[PDB]
Amino acid sequence: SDQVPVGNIPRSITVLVEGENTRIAQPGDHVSVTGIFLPILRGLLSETYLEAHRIVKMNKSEDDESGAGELTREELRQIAEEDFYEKLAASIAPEIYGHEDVKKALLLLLVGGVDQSPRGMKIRGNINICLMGDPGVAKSQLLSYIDRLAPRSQYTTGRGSSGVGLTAAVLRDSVSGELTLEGGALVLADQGVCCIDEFDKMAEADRTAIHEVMEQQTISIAKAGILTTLNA
Amino acid sequence: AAGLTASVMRDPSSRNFIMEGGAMVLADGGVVCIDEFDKMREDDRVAIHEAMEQQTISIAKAGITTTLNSRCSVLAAAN
Amino acid sequence: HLEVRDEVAEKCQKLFLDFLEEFQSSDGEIKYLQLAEELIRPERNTLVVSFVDLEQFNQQLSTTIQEEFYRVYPYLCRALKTFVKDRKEIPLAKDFYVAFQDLPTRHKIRELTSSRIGLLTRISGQVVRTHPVHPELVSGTFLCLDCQTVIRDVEQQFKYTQPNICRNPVCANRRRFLLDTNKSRFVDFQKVRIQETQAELPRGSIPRSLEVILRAEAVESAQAGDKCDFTGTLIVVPDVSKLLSYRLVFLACCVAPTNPRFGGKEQTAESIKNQMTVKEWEKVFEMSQDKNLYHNLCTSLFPTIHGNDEVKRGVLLMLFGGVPKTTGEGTSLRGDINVCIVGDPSTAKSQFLKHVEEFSPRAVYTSGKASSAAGLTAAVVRDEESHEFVIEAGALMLADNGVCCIDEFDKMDVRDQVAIHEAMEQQTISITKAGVKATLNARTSILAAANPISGHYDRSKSLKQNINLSAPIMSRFDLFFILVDECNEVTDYAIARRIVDLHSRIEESIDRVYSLDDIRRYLLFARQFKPKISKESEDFIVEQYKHLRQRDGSGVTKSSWRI
Amino acid sequence: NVAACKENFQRFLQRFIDPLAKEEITEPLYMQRLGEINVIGEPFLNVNCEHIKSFDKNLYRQLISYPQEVIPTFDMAVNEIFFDRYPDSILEHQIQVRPFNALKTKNMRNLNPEDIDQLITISGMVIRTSQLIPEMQEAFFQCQVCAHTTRVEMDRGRIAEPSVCGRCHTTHSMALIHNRSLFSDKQMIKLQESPEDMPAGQTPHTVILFAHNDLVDKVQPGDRVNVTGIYRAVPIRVNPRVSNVKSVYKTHIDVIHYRKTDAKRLHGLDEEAEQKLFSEKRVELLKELSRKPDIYERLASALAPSIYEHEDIKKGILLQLFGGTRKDFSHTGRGKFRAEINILLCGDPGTSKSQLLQYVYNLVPRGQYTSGKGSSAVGLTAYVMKDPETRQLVLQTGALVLSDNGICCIDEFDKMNESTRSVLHEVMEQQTLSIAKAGIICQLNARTSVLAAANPIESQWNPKKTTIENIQLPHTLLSRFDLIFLLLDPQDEAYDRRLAHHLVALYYQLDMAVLKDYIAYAHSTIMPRLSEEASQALIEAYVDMRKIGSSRGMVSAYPRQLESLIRLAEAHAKVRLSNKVEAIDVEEAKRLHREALK
DNA sequence: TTTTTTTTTTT
Ligand SMILES: Nc1ncnc2c1ncn2[C@@H]1O[C@H](COP(=O)(O)OP(=O)(O)OP(O)(O)=S)[C@@H](O)[C@H]1O
Ligand SMILES: Nc1ncnc2c1ncn2[C@@H]1O[C@H](COP(=O)(O)OP(=O)(O)OP(O)(O)=S)[C@@H](O)[C@H]1O
Ligand SMILES: Nc1ncnc2c1ncn2[C@@H]1O[C@H](COP(=O)(O)OP(=O)(O)OP(O)(O)=S)[C@@H](O)[C@H]1O
Ligand SMILES: [Mg+2]
Ligand SMILES: [Mg+2]
Ligand SMILES: [Mg+2]
Ligand SMILES: [Zn+2]
Ligand SMILES: [Zn+2]
Repeated sequence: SDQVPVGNIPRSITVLVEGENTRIAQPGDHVSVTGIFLPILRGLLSETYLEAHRIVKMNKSEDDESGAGELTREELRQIAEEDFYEKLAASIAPEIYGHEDVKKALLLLLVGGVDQSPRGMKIRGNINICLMGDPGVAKSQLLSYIDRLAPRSQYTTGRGSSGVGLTAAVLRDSVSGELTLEGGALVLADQGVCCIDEFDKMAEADRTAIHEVMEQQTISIAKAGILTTLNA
Repeated sequence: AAGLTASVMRDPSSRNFIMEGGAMVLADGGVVCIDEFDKMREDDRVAIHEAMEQQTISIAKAGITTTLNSRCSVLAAAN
Repeated sequence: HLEVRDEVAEKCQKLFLDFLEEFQSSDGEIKYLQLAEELIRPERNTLVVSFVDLEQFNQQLSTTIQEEFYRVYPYLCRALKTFVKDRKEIPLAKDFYVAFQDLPTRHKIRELTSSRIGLLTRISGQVVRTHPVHPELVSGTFLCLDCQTVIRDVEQQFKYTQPNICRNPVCANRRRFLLDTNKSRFVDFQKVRIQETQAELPRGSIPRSLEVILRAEAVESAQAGDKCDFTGTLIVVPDVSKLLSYRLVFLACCVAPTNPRFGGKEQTAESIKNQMTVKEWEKVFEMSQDKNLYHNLCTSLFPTIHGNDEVKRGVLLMLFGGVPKTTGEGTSLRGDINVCIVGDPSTAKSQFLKHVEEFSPRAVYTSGKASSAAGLTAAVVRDEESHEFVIEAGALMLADNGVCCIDEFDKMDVRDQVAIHEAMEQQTISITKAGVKATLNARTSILAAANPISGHYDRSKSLKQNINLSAPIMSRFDLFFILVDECNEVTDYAIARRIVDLHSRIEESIDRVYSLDDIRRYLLFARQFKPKISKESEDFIVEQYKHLRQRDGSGVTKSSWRI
Repeated sequence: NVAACKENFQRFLQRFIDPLAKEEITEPLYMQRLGEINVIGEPFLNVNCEHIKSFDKNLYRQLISYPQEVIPTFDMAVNEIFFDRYPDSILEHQIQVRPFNALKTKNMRNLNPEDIDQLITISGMVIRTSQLIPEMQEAFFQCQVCAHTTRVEMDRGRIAEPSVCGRCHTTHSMALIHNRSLFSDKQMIKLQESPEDMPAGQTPHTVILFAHNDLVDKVQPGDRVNVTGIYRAVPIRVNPRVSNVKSVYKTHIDVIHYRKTDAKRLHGLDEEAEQKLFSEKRVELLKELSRKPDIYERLASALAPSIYEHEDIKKGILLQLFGGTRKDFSHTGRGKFRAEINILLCGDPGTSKSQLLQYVYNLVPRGQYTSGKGSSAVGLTAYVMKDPETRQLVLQTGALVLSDNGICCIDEFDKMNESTRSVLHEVMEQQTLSIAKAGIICQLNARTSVLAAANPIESQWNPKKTTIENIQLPHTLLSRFDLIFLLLDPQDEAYDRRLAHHLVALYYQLDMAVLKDYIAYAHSTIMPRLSEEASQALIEAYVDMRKIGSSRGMVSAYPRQLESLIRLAEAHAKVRLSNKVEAIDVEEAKRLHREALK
């Protein structure tokens, strides 16, 4: 929806993945596809689909380099230094002066603790962080940076998002009358980070829908089509 | 009825909001007469204030961003 | 070349024809030769043979019926067309139908497997819908077209079936026949839908339902809201659009109420005083002559409720009902009284309602938070099969002439308390919708239970400030029982004793006279009088209306919901 | 392929021995099973198709690869080893064989087309079922000329018409008589993958299963099963008229075996006949453990061995797993009587409430877990959905009805707007639910038991206000509960030190089958009836409660509490198998009711 | 292109 004329409607295309390219792409995802562009069989007008030959995920804005993601000994050089923890801290959003300690915690949030399970009693291993502070201290800059430094990330604003649009919503299809589930922000950001600025301005009934995701890290829906617990 | 100035109403068919230009958009150069200047709907009175101010009505709501030139004359009677 | 003797069917036809004549009642006087007498005057075409007597007279037969009831039904009906030729006034092409009853063993709508098709079963359930009555073609008479002959006696099977062979060696159209329709044989056909009865529901389950097909003089026995007891055979039915897919259907032959309050046969004092068995009638008389009756129905209807002696009385007077009158102009006075209860938490409100709804027959029970407007009164549903909008009956309708028990009456929405007032006022229910225009009767009496605003009943305000009902509704009740939990201690011993007694002697310590089955009889009897008013009583009444207004008079005191 | 396999299977069925234990060496394992099949009804043999993996490996290749050309052989080869008991008892139907697997094999997302038509095991949570559907097996034709009735069988999977009357030869006169043929049953069920075992940030799938003749009604919506059955794929036609079928097939699963017995949860109420299937060696153990002077505190303290002390809450949550007696009040016209216990937990944050719900929900079978804002009024009890195919309104069950035998944990009890909170008033006190909507006028019922958890208003227990003001719940809802546990956070340094010392320990690193069987027993063969000495301590225990709760303004007492004491008292007697309620069983469940609000 | 029931955004 970025690369669309100022107020035009986005157009779709159909992709027939088959063979070995299946199960590569997840819904709600940035992707790049390579394949022939053919018309559909069975007057002279024709409807067309893309017949995929290659599918590459471009989430990171460049590519998926998980195969080449191995580090080099010349980088183990750095990682083995005395203060490797302190180089990264200074190399987080360098455009922002000061805040030597906040950048030390925004890194722990990206690394995350460990999570136990003794006698069947789960303990979460993620970290949550709030940034109460005066106006003009570059908080919506720090958040915009931590958005781009995460494999799975999401960005949301308190005043432009409703409490059912964060967790998960049940919506009907006027073509079939059937109610289906649709993940929210916290679901699409399952193994990653979610960012909510303007957090004091979110409506008070749309904010208690986070107490569930912050402790047990599930979302338990019991609306009138569905009864389940998604993992978030 | 619909009102004096424009409204945004949820159409039964479309299930979406549509725009209702009231009287002051139909009176082109004409004259509009009003009585009981405290009875008109609060929103409507706000909008007539702005319409006599600028001489046009511009609603920016759910799916409606248009402008209607109001060119008429107000002859009001108070109480 | 010639057809084959279906021996198991014809032998059974023969033995049944014999049974019809030989079997006699307690005094000789063959009984199926006198019930088969009225079978000649028009509109009667079903003989009702009891099945237990066919067990007496024979037993190698019952096991053939109860196992081949579909093979041998087309013969147990011809063997009634011969047995009734001894009257000579029946139209020769008229046809009759046998209808069994009183089977020994019952079943449940969930025991109707697919190992039961073609047998003889018996089912009990409620009734949800009733479609209209139709004709159905059982045996068409195809007027041949080229031969101008008449191909005759061709049986249809769920379709038109267009038999295609002629007995004429020159039949130019083995694919074209215009059937006549003034000689062919039609039978009525109604199709209703029944729903699993209440006492069979496995816990935590939604009730199933099936289609039953009444197909005879039995065509409007079952109505919506009743609890009939059907007895026929389970059959399979194709999907005629592609003539596969099959679906089960019950093909009933007899239908009768599940528990007759009067076991004679099933409307004034004498018609009922006929069915009263000797003990029944010597007991009803004894009660009607009893003194202090008005205190032995309370003590015998609500045996586990200590106190509130002024609420049980009102509930009784609600059950008996007043006299319904119709003014000459065309209006109508309401005959039955409505009653509302309002009280503190845990004061036995829902217990009166549960008692009444389990005692009374044809009385429905609904909560307020889990209802609707179009669910109480009446709905409109698109049957795409008929592709038409038809009317569905609501809780205020399938409880007609009974009692509707509404619990938590003040939780209902603002717009759902409007439809109920439109019914409580005129005693009718109007419908004006997509393509439907109708006015339905509703002569129910309502028993409603509510809660004061903010938990407790505040005894320094009028009623209109303690409850959130509308203004019109509070006028249509005319009996209120405000209950309060006066913080006392002599009661808190009595109630304690009674509850612990009930819980220690679970089925005993209940010593009511006039067992519950008996009171239903007395109440079905005594609800057929229309008492009148003597002049002295009329004078008394007007004087009492005089003495009631002025209590509300100014100065000395004050009261709520002004008279 | 056929004769070569029964000979290799009979051997397995005869000579097999396992290093295992069953029903709490008796070499003839499957011969003992086959003997039990003879001493009772139920002609099904539950074979584990992994035992056949130890004894062999060339049938275990042919059972999970050609299952429909093998399982008939596995029936025949069992009918003959039934020779021992042939003359003794002669049942009628036949003997059966049902392979299965203790552990799952695949997910619902990794079913690939190299697995079409071969044994497969998945697991899920049944959502909804359907009504029976007939299915033809033996046709029955009849001529219009010769009136002669032949009966052709369906062999390959289709029915062929003869087209020649064996007598008259009119070359097509044989109509099909429907209601004289033979049918069998067929039900359609829908699974739904469990929340565990699914990928990152995705929504559950569903899979359609088809049951058959005898498995036709052996499962209910709301159950967690391990279905095992073949995996098939059948074509579909673009028109219901032409024979132009599509090229993308459509798959389902022809189920062969269910399994609802999971190890970690208690015994569901399908195993009440199975309680008579207890080793008499075990009833001694239970009856003897039930004699120690504190078996109450010894079983309670074995719930959730990760919470810190909280000694009373575990007492309450243990009495909730037994419940009062199930008395039969149909005679007194009163109606029915609730026998399960509803528990409310209120208290300031960090006090480990949600952990207790998360622990119980994982213990009891047939349970649910709900939350505050993610549950509506109708989603908890019963909704009405436009059925997609038939275009008709049909009823469905919510969460408080799917539990129905178990516990319905409702976390975040405060944050439910008063609309959806006033719905619990019916289902939690009368054990019923009366629905009156468009075309549906019915009355369900259930045997659930809520276990709710809330926070005080302001989320901080400020001791300036009164107890009936930190909770901020009405009275017509607080009285339907009978154990309102007020947890609090006192600032005793000793307590904080002990708790921290306990919590850190969770980072380094009694039995169950005693409790898991003690509970089944104490449910099956116990019915405490009150006494006259107990009944005389129950009257005063309610006449004092009134004077106490009246003044303080904490929580008033209505006669409903006097029933709860019963519910609690009896539930205590069941713990020790006492079969009779005496005095102490009232003092205990009175001290419990009093010392929870302080 | 109509009712009725249920969820979520909007004036
Ligand atoms: N220490 C800093 N280093 C770099 N840029 C800064 C610094 N302080 C302020 N800025 C800049 O000042 C602007 C601050 O805007 P934001 O980042 O939106 O402020 P904010 O913290 O979001 O304030 P609120 O919460 O939205 S009022 C940006 O252009 C920042 O780049
Ligand atoms: N006067 C009484 N005599 C005998 N039992 C009583 C009496 N009052 C209450 N009870 C018992 O206490 C319970 C009362 O609960 P209900 O009557 O169901 O509730 P209710 O009166 O409808 O109040 P709410 O508003 O709905 S909580 C039942 O178990 C009754 O048996
Ligand atoms: N007594 C205790 N025993 C064991 N763990 C405890 C105890 N008290 C606190 N905890 C731990 O502290 C945390 C408390 O979290 P919860 O159990 O979710 O509290 P809670 O009652 O859900 O809080 P709120 O009111 O809902 S925010 C968990 O990590 C528990 O493991
Ligand atoms: Mg900002
Ligand atoms: Mg009540
Ligand atoms: Mg919590
Ligand atoms: Zn002809
Ligand atoms: Zn023939």
